[PDB]
Amino acid sequence: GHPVTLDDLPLRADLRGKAPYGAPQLAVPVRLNTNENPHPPTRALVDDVVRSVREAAIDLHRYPDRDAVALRADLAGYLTAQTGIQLGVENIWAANGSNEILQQLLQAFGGPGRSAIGFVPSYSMHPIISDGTHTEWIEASRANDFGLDVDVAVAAVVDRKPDVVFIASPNNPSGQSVSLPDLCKLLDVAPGIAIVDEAYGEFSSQPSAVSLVEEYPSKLVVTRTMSKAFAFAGGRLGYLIATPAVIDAMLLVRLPYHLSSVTQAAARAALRHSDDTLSSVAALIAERERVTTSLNDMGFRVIPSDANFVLFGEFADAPAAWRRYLEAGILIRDVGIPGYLRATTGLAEENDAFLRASARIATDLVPVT
Amino acid sequence: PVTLDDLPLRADLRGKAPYGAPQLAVPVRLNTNENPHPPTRALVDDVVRSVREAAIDLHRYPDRDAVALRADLAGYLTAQTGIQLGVENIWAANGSNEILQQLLQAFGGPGRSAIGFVPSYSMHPIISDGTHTEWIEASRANDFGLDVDVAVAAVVDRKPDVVFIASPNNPSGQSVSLPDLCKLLDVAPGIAIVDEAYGEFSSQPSAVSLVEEYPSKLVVTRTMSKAFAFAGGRLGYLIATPAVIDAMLLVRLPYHLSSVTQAAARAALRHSDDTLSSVAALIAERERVTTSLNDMGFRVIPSDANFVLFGEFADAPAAWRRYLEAGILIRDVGIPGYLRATTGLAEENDAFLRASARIATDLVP
Ligand SMILES: *Cc1c(COP(=O)(O)O)cnc(C)c1O
Ligand SMILES: *Cc1c(COP(=O)(O)O)cnc(C)c1O
Repeated sequence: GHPVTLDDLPLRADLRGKAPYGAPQLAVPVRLNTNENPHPPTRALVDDVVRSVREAAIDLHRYPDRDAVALRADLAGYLTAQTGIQLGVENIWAANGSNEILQQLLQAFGGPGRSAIGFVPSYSMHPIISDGTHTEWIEASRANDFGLDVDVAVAAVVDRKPDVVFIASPNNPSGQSVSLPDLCKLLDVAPGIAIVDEAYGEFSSQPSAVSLVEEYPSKLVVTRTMSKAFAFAGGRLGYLIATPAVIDAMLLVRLPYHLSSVTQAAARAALRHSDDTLSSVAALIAERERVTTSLNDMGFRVIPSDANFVLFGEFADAPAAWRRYLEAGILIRDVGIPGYLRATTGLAEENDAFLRASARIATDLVPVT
Repeated sequence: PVTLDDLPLRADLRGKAPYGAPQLAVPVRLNTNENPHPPTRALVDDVVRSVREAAIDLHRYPDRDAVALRADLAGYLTAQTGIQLGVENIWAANGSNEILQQLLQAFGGPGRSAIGFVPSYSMHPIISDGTHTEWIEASRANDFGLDVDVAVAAVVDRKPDVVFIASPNNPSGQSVSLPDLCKLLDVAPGIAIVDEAYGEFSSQPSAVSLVEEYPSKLVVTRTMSKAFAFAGGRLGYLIATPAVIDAMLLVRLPYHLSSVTQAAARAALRHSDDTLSSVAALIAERERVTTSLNDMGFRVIPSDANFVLFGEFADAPAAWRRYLEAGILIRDVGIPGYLRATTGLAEENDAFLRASARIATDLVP
């Protein structure tokens, strides 16, 4: 007769009529819509991953190291070297992407009866994971320049007393880092925890927010990923930096053995080539400034970025423009900001192609006053 | 320094301890139900080669929907059970743990409840708790098997949104009969999750054959951690009507399954026949252990898996410590008078048995 549908299943009412996350598939020539490193791993990196996976592969019949100690120590070491801030294993917690880190953090510190705040436009997954963990999502507005409006942000935290304060720095999708003084103002008033999502920290010209953990150990958690600068999006590894008591809190919410032996071994291999991979950052940053200068030169408004992408406009109709970029063979991202789109910084050839299409597409800019 | 108490942790996480036995140094480990046979060079080479291929593009995000893996999973289980399954019917995640978490997210959670029939699997209450699904218990029979009248009555009475059934059961090893299963499915108002982690060991048909009959209710879970000897890769999956997969897409964290995890697991599946050729030998060992334990005075619950619940100790935790002192690590599952011994290599079973001969003197007369 009729196959059973989702309507026929006893799904939660609060999940009814919702669509799954994710843009539909597209294998088109130029993809600059997810903030991936465009430089594939080097042969030497691939060999080290492979050798580390081969080593662990002989004991696949056994459960992996539950607490992933060696990985966490290697993350501590990388980040110590990277920021001059002294960190060890006990300050680090890892999981399958930042997504899972955020989920774990909201289970421990948000969840039912609790709330989280974001300053918008910011990162799409923050409200989605809040929703997923049944944490109330609250919004306050960034400034007209897309940067933080710190008085508005502070007033909202004071008024609403959210359990979790989200701050993305460099922000996605505008690319702007939050100044440390703005950060400290929020930290001062946040009553629960603050999560500073430093997914783009490696690309940024200002100190890591890990420098502040010592100053705010009962509130501050910093998150990083291996998905962007580290060119390890395929391996799904994110981590957090905090006071050791936060690690104990993660042990209460994490699914035991969440990190596989394969994943732990591969990530360790990626970290042993950190210097090799992060050498790119220089070139990507250069390319991002070349793109920015060229778009500016052509009459586009471009938000200055501290990350590996660019938010730019102002289109009279941003989705129409996004469709035109598509017709030219360029996949960039519509992040739901009226009049703006977000273009990931790619290989030179890909950026050249983005710019060539933008030259033609500049005719759909809002006319000037 | 700040402690966990000084953090603004949820009130309902206070007083809780992290899940997991500390990973101790002992010569014979028979406390987690892993397959004791390491992978062959043929399997390892395939995994490595497949991961190398995946490693070339680690800069890119993986297949979101893990399509080829799910289809291979459907191929395996089709050939295994004779029940025609497609990619349509399969969802995979990082272990049954994440499978269970996702199911509870979609079908359990705040305001809703789950029931278990005890003693059974420790992670069912833990993942219910973790998803804020209320946890309800009804007792199994004295023989550790299901008491179907009590189970059915508790489901009718409490109208749980999720009914957990472990089959074969952990820790008793007992499969739930198809008729008992059908009685609970009939009364279940929401969904029933049949956790079929030990299905490869079981002498009875998989519950997947019932999905056709209860498509709006029945979800079956399976794992690669046990018979499949792939615990280290963390890969679990469910089998259900295609609409349940659509539900999983609403709760899953996008890109939850790494490109590396997908390639490794697909490689392991290409060697399923060879890996699973140990099943018969493991069962033979389990039966030998059972007989030997019986001959020494122990009571052993008949098992349909790769372990044995046995007793009756005057002091089961104390007994667990004797085994430990004797070099043998089994599992205390918190059942007074009983302990759980995984079936391992012949040598390991002999050592367990050898220790069991002296520890027999601690048995209730
Ligand atoms: C891309 C991005 C991430 C990365 O998520 P993973 O799960 O680590 O891939 C995290 N946070 C922000 C703000 C991002 O833009
Ligand atoms: C061992 C076991 C599992 C396996 O869990 P994974 O997360 O897949 O390793 C699942 N269910 C039961 C009842 C078990 O005993």
